[PDB]
Amino acid sequence: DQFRAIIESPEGAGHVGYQYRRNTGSTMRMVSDVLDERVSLWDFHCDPSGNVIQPGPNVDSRQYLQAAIDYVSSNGGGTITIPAGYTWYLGSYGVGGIAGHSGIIQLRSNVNLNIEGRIHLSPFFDLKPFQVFVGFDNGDPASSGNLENCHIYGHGVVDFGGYEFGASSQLRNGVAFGRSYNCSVTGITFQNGDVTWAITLGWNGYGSNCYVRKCRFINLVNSSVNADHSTVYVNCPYSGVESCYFSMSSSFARNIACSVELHQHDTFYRGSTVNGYCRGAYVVMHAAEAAGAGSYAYNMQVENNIAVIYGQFVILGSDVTATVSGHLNDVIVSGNIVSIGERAAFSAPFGAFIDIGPDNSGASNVQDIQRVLVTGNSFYAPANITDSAAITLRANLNGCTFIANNFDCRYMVYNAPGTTSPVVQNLVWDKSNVIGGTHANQRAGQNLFDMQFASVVNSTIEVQLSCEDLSMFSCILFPASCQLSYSKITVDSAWTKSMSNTAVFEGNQQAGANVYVSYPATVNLTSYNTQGAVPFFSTDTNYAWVTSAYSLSINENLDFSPPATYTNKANGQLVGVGYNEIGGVRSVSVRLMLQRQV
Amino acid sequence: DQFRAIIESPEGAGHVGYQYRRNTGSTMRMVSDVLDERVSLWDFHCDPSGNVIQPGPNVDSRQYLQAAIDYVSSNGGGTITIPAGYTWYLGSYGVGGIAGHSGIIQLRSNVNLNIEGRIHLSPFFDLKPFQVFVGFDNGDPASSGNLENCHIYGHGVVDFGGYEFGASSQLRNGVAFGRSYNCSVTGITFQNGDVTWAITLGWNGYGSNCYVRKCRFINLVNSSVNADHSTVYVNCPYSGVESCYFSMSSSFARNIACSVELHQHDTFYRGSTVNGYCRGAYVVMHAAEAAGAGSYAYNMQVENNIAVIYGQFVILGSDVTATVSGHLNDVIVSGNIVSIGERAAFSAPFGAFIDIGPDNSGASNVQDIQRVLVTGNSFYAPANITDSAAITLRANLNGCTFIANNFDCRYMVYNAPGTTSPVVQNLVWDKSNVIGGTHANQRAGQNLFDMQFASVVNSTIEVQLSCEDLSMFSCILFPASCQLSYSKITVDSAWTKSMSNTAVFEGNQQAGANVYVSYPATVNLTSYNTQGAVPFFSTDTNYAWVTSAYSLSINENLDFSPPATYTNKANGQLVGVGYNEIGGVRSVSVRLMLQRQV
Amino acid sequence: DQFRAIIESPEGAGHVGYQYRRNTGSTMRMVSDVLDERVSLWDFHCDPSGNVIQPGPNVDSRQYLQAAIDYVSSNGGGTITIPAGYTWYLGSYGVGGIAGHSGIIQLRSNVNLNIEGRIHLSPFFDLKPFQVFVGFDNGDPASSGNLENCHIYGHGVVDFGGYEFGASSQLRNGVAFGRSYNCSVTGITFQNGDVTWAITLGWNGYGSNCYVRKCRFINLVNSSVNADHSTVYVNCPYSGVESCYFSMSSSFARNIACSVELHQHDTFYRGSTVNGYCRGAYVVMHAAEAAGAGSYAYNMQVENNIAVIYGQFVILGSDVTATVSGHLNDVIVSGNIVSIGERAAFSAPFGAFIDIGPDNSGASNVQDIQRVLVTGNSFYAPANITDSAAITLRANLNGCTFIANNFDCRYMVYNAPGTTSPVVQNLVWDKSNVIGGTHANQRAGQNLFDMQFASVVNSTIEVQLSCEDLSMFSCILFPASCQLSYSKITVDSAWTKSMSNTAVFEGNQQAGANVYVSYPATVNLTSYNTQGAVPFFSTDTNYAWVTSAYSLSINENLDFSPPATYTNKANGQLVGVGYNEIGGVRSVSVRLMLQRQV
Ligand SMILES: [Cl-]
Ligand SMILES: [Cl-]
Ligand SMILES: [Cl-]
Repeated sequence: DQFRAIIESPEGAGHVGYQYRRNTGSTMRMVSDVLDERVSLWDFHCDPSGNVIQPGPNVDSRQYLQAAIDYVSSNGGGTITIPAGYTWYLGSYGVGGIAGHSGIIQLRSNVNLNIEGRIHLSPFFDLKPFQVFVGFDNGDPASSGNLENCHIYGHGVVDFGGYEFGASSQLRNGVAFGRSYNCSVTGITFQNGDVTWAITLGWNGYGSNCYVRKCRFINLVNSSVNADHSTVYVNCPYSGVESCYFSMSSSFARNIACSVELHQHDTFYRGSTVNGYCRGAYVVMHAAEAAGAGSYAYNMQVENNIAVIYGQFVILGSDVTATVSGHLNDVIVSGNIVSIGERAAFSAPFGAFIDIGPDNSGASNVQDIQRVLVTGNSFYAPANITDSAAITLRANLNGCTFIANNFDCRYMVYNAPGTTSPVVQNLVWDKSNVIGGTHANQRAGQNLFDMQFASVVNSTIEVQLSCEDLSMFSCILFPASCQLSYSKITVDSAWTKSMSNTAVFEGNQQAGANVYVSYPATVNLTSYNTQGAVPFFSTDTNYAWVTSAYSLSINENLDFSPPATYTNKANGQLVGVGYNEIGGVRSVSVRLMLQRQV
Repeated sequence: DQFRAIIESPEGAGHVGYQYRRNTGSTMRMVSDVLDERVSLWDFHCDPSGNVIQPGPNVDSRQYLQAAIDYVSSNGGGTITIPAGYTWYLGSYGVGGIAGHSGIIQLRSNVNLNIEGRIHLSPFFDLKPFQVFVGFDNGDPASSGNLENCHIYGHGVVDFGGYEFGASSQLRNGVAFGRSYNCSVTGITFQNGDVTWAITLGWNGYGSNCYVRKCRFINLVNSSVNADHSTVYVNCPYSGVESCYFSMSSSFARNIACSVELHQHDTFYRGSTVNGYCRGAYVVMHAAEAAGAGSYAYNMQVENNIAVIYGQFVILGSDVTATVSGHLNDVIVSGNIVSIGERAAFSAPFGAFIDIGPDNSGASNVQDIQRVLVTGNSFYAPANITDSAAITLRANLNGCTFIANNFDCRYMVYNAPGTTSPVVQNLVWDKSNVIGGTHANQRAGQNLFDMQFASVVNSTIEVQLSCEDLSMFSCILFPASCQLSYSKITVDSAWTKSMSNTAVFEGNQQAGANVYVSYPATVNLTSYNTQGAVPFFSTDTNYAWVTSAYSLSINENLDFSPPATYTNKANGQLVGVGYNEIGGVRSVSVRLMLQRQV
Repeated sequence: DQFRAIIESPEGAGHVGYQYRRNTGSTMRMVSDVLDERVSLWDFHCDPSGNVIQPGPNVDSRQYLQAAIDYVSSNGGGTITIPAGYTWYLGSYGVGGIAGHSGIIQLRSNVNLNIEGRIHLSPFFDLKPFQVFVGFDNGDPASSGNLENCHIYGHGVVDFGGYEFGASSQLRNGVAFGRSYNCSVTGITFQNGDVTWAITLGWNGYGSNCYVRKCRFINLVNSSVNADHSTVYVNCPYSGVESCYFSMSSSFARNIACSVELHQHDTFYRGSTVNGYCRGAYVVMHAAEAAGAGSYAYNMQVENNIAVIYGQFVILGSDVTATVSGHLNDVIVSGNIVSIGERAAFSAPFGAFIDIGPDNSGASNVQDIQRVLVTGNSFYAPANITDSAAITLRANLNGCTFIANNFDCRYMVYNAPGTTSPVVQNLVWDKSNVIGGTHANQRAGQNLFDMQFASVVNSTIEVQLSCEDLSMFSCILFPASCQLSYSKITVDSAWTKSMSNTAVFEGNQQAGANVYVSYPATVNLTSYNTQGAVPFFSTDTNYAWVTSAYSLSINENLDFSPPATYTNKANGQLVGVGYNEIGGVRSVSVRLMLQRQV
């Protein structure tokens, strides 16, 4: 039977006619033509005889998936389905350009992957480096062509097989898109591994419009060998992460894992949830990555995320090379709800909402960070966590503005004494920042705002308490080593009546010509003997810098009243005019708001 | 013709060969194999003879859809398409585990539903309870297995057929995912019903990563019989609702319908639009639902939503059982634009942006709600709506912070007199909250901040007006029954010059040792006869609590000037030193800012 | 061979049997039936003989795509795939109802387009108007039926072919959905054109639930002929744009292009990135578009966007017709990070974060704009850009509230002198707005807040500097032509000690009965000769409006002290009681905070 032979052969479908819904106005097609409108891994997952091979732990599907990608690429692109209901194992490295990146699969432009099933790494990869999907087409990224219009999506899973790193110097990634333009990962679960990154977008600023959306990243650090982990590394502009879920359960992740890094301009991290990580996001301009999009990381957004972390939520940085200086500016951090998870004090990296960090080599004098707006966020750390701050300011800062946040942690501004001595400019802490009381009574020997810096200039710190904490040493303290100029420092009187110290200037810095300061203090006064209007003067002479002061105490006397307001004198005394109904020298102790130029 | 018989039989496609795009490197497949890569309801919507049955109002498609789900489940999962261009009717209950939930269809793990057509409930369900899709596999949820990786998506519709409830005690749901992990509904329109919920995620904290995105919910309450409605009920952590649309047209919905409830930690409600509902979202930790994820609802986000409602936007709550206490903390409500739709005063539940509500049995002394941040929202209620407040504070509150909102409604803080007497702690109303003027001139006999509580502690109320309203009785009023301690209460002077009362303390609570207060008042003063510096004293003796006061009035005199500032005396008089150019007893009425410890 | 003939004919697939995965419980189907579950352009892209035609620059695919849409529509809807790996060219106009709109393709209800390949306009369209996809079904939109449930999505591209406009009066659009309900565009790249709009949603308020998500719009303006461009025009309620990318490279776009317009209630623009445009979004209620959804545009959201623009970020407007008055209210602008790109001063439309604009004919006295909340945004303009303002207030304003923003540009509030004279009501500029220092030293002859208005009422301007700028003429200036009443104007003293002018009232408006003002000034005082308590009086008589004043200077004297606080006298002098330790007339120059009713 000749016709039988033709129909049963691989060309059979090309001899069965078809017309859509019997529409005589439709194209006269062959069944093969219609089936050709889709493509799956099954169309390439065959032995050399063309007989299909079933996937499984005993089968390496790499070559077949590569063949599919290669073939679809040469036809101008399309979408390859990785079928649901099966697990497809990868058990060897790819070859060519991706070899230099320990690549398994090479992605190609215009070839999308619809992962509905599961992709799983075989034991071959135990203790070895790997990059599962690689978009570079040359071992030297600088010589690589671009990856364009490559989208990975579906309800499927990329499982890294649980293998630990073999050595800390190794690198592992899920999707390394390369010099990627209009590439994305959507809907995929990345799980069960010990990797450096799950997804990297771009290369040294080369790339654009790359996005990670609605993905899950689960348990991607599992050993002490893993040197560092950032789940999504965004290294091209006009790119970002949205509506993802990141979770770690390993102890090690709490010390080394960060959910996202934003390294280029016009990048974002929004609407995501993080649990079990050390850090939320690094927002940094590394000068070594400035080739593709310039040396300025601007228009950076971290918004509307939810996190439980053990270290720092947002870490800001910038650094230089011999010929390039990195700059970070125009950043917004807003609408995030973040808490330091339960842990012993000092058992993980210092808890912080914002960290101004030193560069990779520890340099704290190379940063150019400014025009950062931190607003409308909530931060919480349990009362026992001494190492928790709204901002750990450890390197030079050229500007950061805090407005309308709620910070409930040990410190508001902090830098460790005897460590770095940052130069701080344009730090603005608005009075609308609400300071929570979880750490009330835990602050013996501590300063709420601990200004351990070389210098502070053009800065504003408006301290507003909302409950008492009589355990703290001071609300704000400037060591003698910290220069302060052209700045405004105020401590609102509410909840401070019983505090011994409110603002402390160990170098008498509040006397600066362009320092604007106000804070409460207790002052002893005596008067002359005169009946009628009579001056009261301070006993002490430590007020030569005071422009005015006013009473914060009642006067429990009938026969006299001290002045409501005071100026100073050349010798450093305060002086005001009170009233003696009857004559006599008076002596009183009063709580005063001391003011300088405000 | 033997070959003809084989080809025309159901095994025919298994005898037609195919090779993708004639690629000799591709798998030699049978047409049947390629068609097997997809599956639709048509593959199971047949009579016992295997002859296809057309769907319609006269056909019950339930058994066929169940057969499809069951079959795909046993093959490890996949996606079943519910074809476009047809309406598929359901007209009977399912059986087994879902029977205890009035279930129609039982969902199974890894089996997704791509609903492109319409699913419609037949009259069989009129006046009866139903749950359209159920993920539980046992009548007892505590004994049920988990539903994993189940996604419902598409451009289709679930139509509840418009049937009213038969009785208020009945329950109705669209998708009850059960103990659901990685389940979602995306893109679907749920419409035309009288239901309790459209979608429930999780069960008593069991579940994770469940999401409702880009769905529409239209007219899901239509009768007086419906007891309660919440469109999406989120009862598992790490789950949420994003970019949905909720609309009701029925009068009944304005009294009973809420768009979302968030019941577990790390849940969110963002970027959605609501119209015609009573309420926006309940954000509550019910102790009875604490089994799967603990008794703390933390990291709760309500952000960037748009709403027109008739009752309350966000309702906060927590309650206890005999052995479990619920806690709600670490909540952020921000970026929402909300208005109370046009309605007569008192014709719907009391209008509010935030409501601190009593539990289901009316208890107002069981709540543990704190660390709530409400910032950057806009709220509006038409001028006639007496029952409108920024916050209705009706049950115990342990903390809530308001910063940088615009509230344009009748009351800022309100609790009805003669009802509950909440214990309020850590209520912070920052001065940056802008109080709109829509209700100006409508406040006869009313207090803008009506502090009808048992006690207020560690709280801040900084009242800042932005226009005049001389109709109000006071800006803030504390009844004698309200204890006040360790708190800051201030009324800015702007727009208050002509107000008879600014802050009113009916129990003289402003005299508290740790109360920090300032507000304007008019005070009559007289002076002694002395030429030169001369004291002025208040006629009245109601100022024993005042630490200082200063003039808010000009002095229209040449021959004397009253003091700019004043202290007090033991008898409760104010006293200051003014100046008589010429002697004579003086008498003046002055507007003063009265201050205590500020 | 009869059977061969049947199988090879277009009816062949209808004679090959199939049963899903050989399941005897599945439907006995024909291969044709299964293939009929999907449909693509290939099923209609054939010559009259039914022989397929390959697409290309030489082939007009319009008629074939229209045939596909028409056919699928008549079957109750479905999704037509536009295949990947091919470019489909359109080279002629459609006919019928869409002819009046220069339409190419007519969309139909329930017919979705999955664009995976590329759609490209042929040279036929060079210099001509066109609307690529049109949802109207009648040349007269008022007589058109509705377009419902039409979704365009995929990884594909709509390329406008780079053709310039032939004339400025022409119009061009990508997708004009018409009276559109539940329509959307998702994932598509629109590129390479000179168009008026890329996408229009709704028609004069008719429509609902239309969304543009995850789309890219690249280089859609390229000539001087193009009169105006707005990429997405939202003209139906309950609709919006989310997570899109907009980029222009042409010089012309910097002068005429806007990314989005929001024209109806309950609309939004969120999470998008814009580069190279003149403007971000117009948020306007045009009375001429009030038919479908009323004359009020309320619940308008512009949130969490990132932009580099050359003109104005958000432009607010409303206008009237003979019988309809437009109103704009209940708007929120928050979480946006925006910068004016590098450009010469005055080389593009005046840089602004918010612009209150005149109507299309230049009218500035027809607007009804109120209840606008601008919070938590960051705005930056390089130092050379004189024409940069937080708000350019050029038309009547009934309310706008600014809280917790960071504005780093030349002006905070600005209107050009000698142009319009707006009536301003309910403008609130909270003290929590942080004023950046990029323009410090560039403000010679300029007023930071330049209040060039006819009148200001019920407004608040709380100026808070965060660094010095001694170049500016004043912090705030009211010309004599600007009435001011029932308003609060304050200038915080920090960074102002060396300023010659702080607040300037050229018409002495600070003396108003209901004006609440405070600002620093230098005042010369002399005293009487009296030993002991002694009055000091100002030499000048310009303080008849001052209610109190206090010292902002130290007293570098031992023998006397001036008063800490002052009142006034009828003749306009300040007066206070100081102290002469030793007698003698004293003369001092002091910096004072002058206060009126605050
Ligand atoms: Cl200084
Ligand atoms: Cl107290
Ligand atoms: Cl006035």
